[PDB]
Amino acid sequence: SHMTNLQTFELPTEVTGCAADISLGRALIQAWQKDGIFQIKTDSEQDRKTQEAMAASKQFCKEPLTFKSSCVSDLTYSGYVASGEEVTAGKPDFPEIFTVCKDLSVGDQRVKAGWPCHGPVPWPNNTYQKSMKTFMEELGLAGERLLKLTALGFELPINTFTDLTRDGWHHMRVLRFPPQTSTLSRGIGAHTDYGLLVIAAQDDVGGLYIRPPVEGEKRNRNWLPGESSAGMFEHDEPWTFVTPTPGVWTVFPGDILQFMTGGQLLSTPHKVKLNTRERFACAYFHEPNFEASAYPLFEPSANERIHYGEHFTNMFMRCYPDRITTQRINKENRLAHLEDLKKY
Repeated sequence: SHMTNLQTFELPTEVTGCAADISLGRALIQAWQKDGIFQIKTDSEQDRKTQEAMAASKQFCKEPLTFKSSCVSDLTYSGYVASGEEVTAGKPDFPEIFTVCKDLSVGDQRVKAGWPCHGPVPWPNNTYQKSMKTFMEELGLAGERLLKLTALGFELPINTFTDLTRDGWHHMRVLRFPPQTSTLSRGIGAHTDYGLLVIAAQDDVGGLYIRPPVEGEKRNRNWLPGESSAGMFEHDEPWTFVTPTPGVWTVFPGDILQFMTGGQLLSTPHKVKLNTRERFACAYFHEPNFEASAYPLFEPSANERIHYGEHFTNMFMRCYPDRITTQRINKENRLAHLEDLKKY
């Protein structure tokens, strides 16, 4: 690996569909179809909000584990996930995570109704809250830009994707990857992201590798059971090292984008190698509304849908089967609410 020098793009503040916007949309699709990644050159305001988000993450992770473990909720999947790095000998590597989902109080009608995954973020403090929320506001504006450009690049109506993302279930993994335990550390294995669009930032430590599309290489459809992408191609070339570069957000298509484009776009496989020092990163998911359904754009004859809320809920239930959030959902039969949603 460590060969390629990826391009960075500036996005316009607004995307209207002029010729330059269409061209940019073409460049975005081509970057994904060739490199699996699209780097956007952020401005000083975008980059100040990234840095303060990282600073809040660093200060929080220095808190004692007892406090950090208290930042959990039984209504939402937002909050702390321990890495287990202190006792990880002979076991896989995991990052230390704080998840930020839509921050909804117990006064919100969806929470009162008992909808799965709806609840308030257990913020460790309000400075952390403000940093993450204003970070994610800027990330969401870029997500909207990118979704309009994507439609333009496929010659679709400019609002094809953004029609699904009003009050979208946007969420973010605030990540700290521990230092390697030895030169033989495996790191976090190959995987694809389950969502629509991923915008990621990282510090200067480095460790993310991604797999570009490979001609003649069949990709699993990770949103289906029996076709998991976990670990696939991890030991096969090529993997592109996502070199840390100041003032850059990296953008990848997720499983949902692969589904909606029928494989014209592929969910970019990721793997993370642990470095000699801790590595801080943020992975922002720009998602459809919890009540929105993805659908195949180019198969007008296949009446197949992926209800996003059910997709998210089933995803986090299976990744955290023992978390209090998952327990409460089963205890109070909160999935019954999803069946009502799906029968619109």
